[PDB]
Amino acid sequence: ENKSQPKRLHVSNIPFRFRDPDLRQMFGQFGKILDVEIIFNERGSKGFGFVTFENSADADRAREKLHGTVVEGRKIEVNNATA
Repeated sequence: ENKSQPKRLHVSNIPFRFRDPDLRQMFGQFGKILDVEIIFNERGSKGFGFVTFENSADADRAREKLHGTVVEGRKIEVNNATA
C-alpha cells in the first residue's frame, strides 16, 4: 500500500464513557488525526468508533501498539476499518 495515504481504524470495545477527546488523546500520540468518530444509539455509546490518521504509517503503528490493550477493564480491538 501507499503509506502516505490516510487510514481509518475501527476501534472497538472501548469504555462506554469515552468521547471524541478520549480517542483523540489515546491515538494522537501516534501522529496527526484527521477525524474521530464514536458511534451512539439512543441508549448512548455503542462502545466503538473510528479514528482516521493523516498517514497509514502512523495508523499502522497505533494499531500495532494499541490492539488488544486493556484500558479501564476492557481489551480494546483496533483493526483497519471496512464497509
